Amino acid sequence: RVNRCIFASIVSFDACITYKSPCSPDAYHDDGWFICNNHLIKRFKMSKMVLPIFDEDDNQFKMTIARHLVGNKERGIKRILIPSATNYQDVFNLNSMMQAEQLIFHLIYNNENAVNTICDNLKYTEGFTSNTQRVIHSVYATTKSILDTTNPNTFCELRFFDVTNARALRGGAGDQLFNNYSGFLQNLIRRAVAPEYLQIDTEELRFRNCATCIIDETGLVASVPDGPELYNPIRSLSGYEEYPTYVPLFLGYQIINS
Amino acid sequence: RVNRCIFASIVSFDACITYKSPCSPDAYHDDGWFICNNHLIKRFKMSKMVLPIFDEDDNQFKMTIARHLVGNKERGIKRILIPSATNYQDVFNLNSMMQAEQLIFHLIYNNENAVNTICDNLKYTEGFTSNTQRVIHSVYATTKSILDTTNPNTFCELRFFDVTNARALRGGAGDQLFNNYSGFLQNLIRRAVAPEYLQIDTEELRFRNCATCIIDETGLVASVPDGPELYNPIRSLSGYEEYPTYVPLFLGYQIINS
Amino acid sequence: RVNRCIFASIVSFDACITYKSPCSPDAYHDDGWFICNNHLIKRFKMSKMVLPIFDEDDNQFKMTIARHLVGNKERGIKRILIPSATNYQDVFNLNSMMQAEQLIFHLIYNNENAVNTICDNLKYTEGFTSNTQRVIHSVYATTKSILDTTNPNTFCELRFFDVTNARALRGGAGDQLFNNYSGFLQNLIRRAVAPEYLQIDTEELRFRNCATCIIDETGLVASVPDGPELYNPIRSLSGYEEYPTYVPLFLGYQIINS
Amino acid sequence: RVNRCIFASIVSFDACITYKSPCSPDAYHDDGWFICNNHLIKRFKMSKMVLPIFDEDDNQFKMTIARHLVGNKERGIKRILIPSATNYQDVFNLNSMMQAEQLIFHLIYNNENAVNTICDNLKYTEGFTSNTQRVIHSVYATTKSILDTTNPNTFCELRFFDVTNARALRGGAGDQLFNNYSGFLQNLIRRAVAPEYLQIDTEELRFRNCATCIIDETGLVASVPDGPELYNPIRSLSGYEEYPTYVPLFLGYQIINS
Amino acid sequence: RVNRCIFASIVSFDACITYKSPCSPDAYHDDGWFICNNHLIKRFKMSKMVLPIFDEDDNQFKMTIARHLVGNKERGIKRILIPSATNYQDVFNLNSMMQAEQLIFHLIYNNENAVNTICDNLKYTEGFTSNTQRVIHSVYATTKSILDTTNPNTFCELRFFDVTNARALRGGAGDQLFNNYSGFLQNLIRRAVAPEYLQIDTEELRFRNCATCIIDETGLVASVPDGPELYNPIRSLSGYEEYPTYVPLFLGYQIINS
Repeated sequence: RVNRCIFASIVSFDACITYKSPCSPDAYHDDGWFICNNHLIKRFKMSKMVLPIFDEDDNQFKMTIARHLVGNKERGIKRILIPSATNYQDVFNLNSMMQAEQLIFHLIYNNENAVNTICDNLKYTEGFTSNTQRVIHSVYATTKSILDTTNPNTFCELRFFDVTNARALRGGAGDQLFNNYSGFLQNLIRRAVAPEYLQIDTEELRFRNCATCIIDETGLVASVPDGPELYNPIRSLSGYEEYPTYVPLFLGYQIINS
Repeated sequence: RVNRCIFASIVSFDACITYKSPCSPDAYHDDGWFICNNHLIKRFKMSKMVLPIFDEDDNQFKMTIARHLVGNKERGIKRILIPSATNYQDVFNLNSMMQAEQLIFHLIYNNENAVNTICDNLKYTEGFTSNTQRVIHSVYATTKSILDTTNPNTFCELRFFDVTNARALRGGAGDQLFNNYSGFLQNLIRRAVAPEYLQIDTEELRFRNCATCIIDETGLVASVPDGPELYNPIRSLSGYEEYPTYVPLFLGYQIINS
Repeated sequence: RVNRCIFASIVSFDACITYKSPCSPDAYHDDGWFICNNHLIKRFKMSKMVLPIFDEDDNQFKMTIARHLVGNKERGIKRILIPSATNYQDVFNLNSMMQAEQLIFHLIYNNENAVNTICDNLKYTEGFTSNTQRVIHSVYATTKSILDTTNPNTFCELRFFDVTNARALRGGAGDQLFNNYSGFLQNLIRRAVAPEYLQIDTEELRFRNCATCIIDETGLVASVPDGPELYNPIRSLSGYEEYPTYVPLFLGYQIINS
Repeated sequence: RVNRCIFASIVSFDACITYKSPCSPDAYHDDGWFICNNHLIKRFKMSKMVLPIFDEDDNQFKMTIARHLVGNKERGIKRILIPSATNYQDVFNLNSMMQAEQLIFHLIYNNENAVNTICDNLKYTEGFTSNTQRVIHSVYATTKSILDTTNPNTFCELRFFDVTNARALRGGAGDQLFNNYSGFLQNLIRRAVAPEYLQIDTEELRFRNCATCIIDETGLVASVPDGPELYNPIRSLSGYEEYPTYVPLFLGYQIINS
Repeated sequence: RVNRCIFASIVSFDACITYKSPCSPDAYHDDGWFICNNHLIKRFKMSKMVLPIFDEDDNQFKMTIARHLVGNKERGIKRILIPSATNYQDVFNLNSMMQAEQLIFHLIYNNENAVNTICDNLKYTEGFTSNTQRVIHSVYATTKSILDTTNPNTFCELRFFDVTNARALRGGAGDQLFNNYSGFLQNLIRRAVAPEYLQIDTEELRFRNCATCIIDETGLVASVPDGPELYNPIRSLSGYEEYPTYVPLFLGYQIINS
């Protein structure tokens, strides 16, 4: 009944130009993703999927996994999925966006300087105190409400992104750089990439033979390790089921108790 | 329709003992106070009042002020209204409370050690994973939702608690120690004590001749400066209106623009 | 059933021009004030209030207190409430009034010379002996009846207006100059300003933190001590009671026995 | 029938967000102004007026003059009307605008670097070749069509902005800095400010006693010379005509032949 | 319903020649001007206008301003608007007028000698006592009725005509010579020229950049200071409002209270 997408609070507060709310109905669902599928697709090269685990509990245990939207022709920065705070200005092309969305992106990426600049140059516009202050108050408040509930400050599950001493707390440089992203970014990454190795109680399940995406200082980038880029039809004998060839986001390791 | 009191999320998660929701209907109102009047009275020696300002705008400008619940007989720590983080263990008598309320109080007062202790000794109880984890998750989540929206990190009004260079940003030790309280504590204090000097645009209004409460390292304490304690009937020629003799919370200075 | 206001006996004894009796119904009540609220407001910057004392007797003990009708913009002589006998000609603008009211004011202020002048120049008018003598007889008689019952000659309670040796009979210059006013003036002042310190039996109650009005040689003037003038809306979140911001008359000290 | 406003070709080429065409019907008229009144008001503090000249020819000779939209309270950069190329980033707040409008403004101000940046970072967006290239082609083509017809390269009237050797070609620093603006800026300025001294054939007409606006390195700014700012009601005995108190744009000198 | 123009009482009391009443209907209105617009135009080079003030009160505050009827070709005495008592014989060409109008002009200009001459040489005519005495009585009585209600003897607003110590009572020679005109002349001048600087309460409004007319010993003359004479079409792209180029009477300074 209430939208839970951080990009759902997008309004063009220019007082004469309109905006849109193209979020899919899945935004209202408390699936864990604080972003609707439509914005998850149009901004990141990412789509949502559910993943079933028919473990010994015989329960309908469902986790969340992601989907590439990048094929093979595009190389380099075009293959990125979630950029880090260092190099997202160029990839996101912030100037194309509306100020509500630049503010949301900077809050996601913790750019206090950018927020300060947008705030102290936005006051120069006319009609600011009439409704611009109230609307920016509303958008900033709801964005912080979405952001703080995902804050990585441990609550009151153990995830790793590299295979280094799997039966331990040791992690690679990917894990330590991933800890540097904000709460919303960390939550989105955690819900997006599923671990190719899962530890339930004391047993192990391997969903993917070998990792699909990679984590670098540039961020979550869909650059397949040690090989040519995986085929992706992108898209939008008949008796056998289709078995769609969509490439998922498989990376890391997980320790699960109880 | 939705409760906005931090003490409204009080549940006795002992699985057999009950709890209460004695919040007054004013909790649902978005008055600014993130606490219902009933808990504001039963925990702090504080009650709510509205205050009108018939300024040049001729608008129905209403601010929030507070009320003592302490008379004259009680002295010392009994006269405190909002203790600081240093000395609230003794005044609040935390052990009398339920664990939901100790957790709420420690979150209000930023006692990470106390939260860690309650979390790692609460897991020892039986039936924890069944519903205790879920209920503590709910209470902690709603408490952090209430707390973060009041966080003193400036948004995207200038309040002082001492008379030192009124036409400047200079403030006394009271202001600098008041900055040390958490977001909820700062918001409650700001909504509670009204400034005896108000600056609207470029003119000044003095509501109270001289300050009633005081701010010390012990906290907000209703110790009247340089004199015997103010009379307070506590309580719960007929033609003339009653003019109730309730003693309010008047302290500080305010700068208001537009 | 009988009016007890000194200004209720106002008649324009010009034999062709009319008069008014705008006294509120509280004039008939034997509240102690020998003046109706309407004249108390239109002549002095004063309004009536009752004040409750929920002392150890648990009785409905009500005293009388007053209210300013002056804001902040008016300064100097405009801020006076009850002028002394020295400087009331200018503030009251006696010439604007009718002769009944000048006579009443001079009787209140013990101006025997002014009464002599008005009496020996009023006889010059025509039709004097017909009814003017009888009507001036009636008004003077009722005015003296009101005045003598308030005469400060001790009857057959100890009030002070300065804080000098509170546990003694010592008083400041304000008390000794206040003794110089006539009986009606002293009674009106005593019923108007309530003591910020009250002594009941052997215990003390402080209603006001610090004094609001002041007593000078000019009289009772609403000049707040050592600070800018108190805000007063003058006039003539909704769930919480209004708590009107009317500024009262608090000054002095009282000793009460039994 | 065809729009002649440079700001009329404003389209939000984000492929899902809309735009507006709020130009007044005067845009279609070939009045000389290459901007509609609505954009002339919303972007510059400028409004349009016609000015009659009942000279010896007895013809209905009409010229174009402008109107301030700034009062007295706003000072400094807020008083500017047409900024120069040096300091228009801050006053116009380019980031608030859509890319069509930033491109139009940079083309008006001859910011080749800004155009290069917007062009080589706009290609990064998706769906660019589909319609974004065509729409940016259309907008850039029509903007250059509007700009080139106003190019200050003399065609195949003599205007000055300072009083220095009026009967000569000598001009102040204002004229030489005004020559530095682009064709559209020069045309807008020339149509906006009317010369307080006009020379028709061999005779002189003085419309304004003394100049209203000023020309500085900052640009056309409505800072009245040597005095407090002129009163301007802004806005949006009855028998006499209103004589509106709108403040016009009067500055300079003109030499007119035939 | 009753004419309030001093020139409306013009009758040719030659008993056989007629007269005219060409006053416009605005004469009946109590606008403050004691002269109809038709005579204000035909005698002085002056026309009426109203001027709006959209101050903070948001009220429809209208003052009175005047209009030149002189262009640029006429120089010297032809440019005068209201001559002083020293040099009005030549400019007004009194001999052209009828005796009613010479008498009115001398009464306006306080020429007791001229009135004495016209009275003691008018009695020489035949038929004087029949109706000439009665008609001259009527005209002189109504002229004095118009004149005395404008007498500069302060009633039971502070106007200056020079900029010398604006925040004070200091005034130039123009003010002291303007005090020398009669009541009707002073009232006409005050209603005619509007102050280029107005002080309302404690704030300042500048309607005109710099003064249009001037005050000299010769009188109110429309000689623009330090420059060539202002263009005036005299008289009696279509989408934009006309903005008439009529030159007003702006001079002086005003202090207004309440």
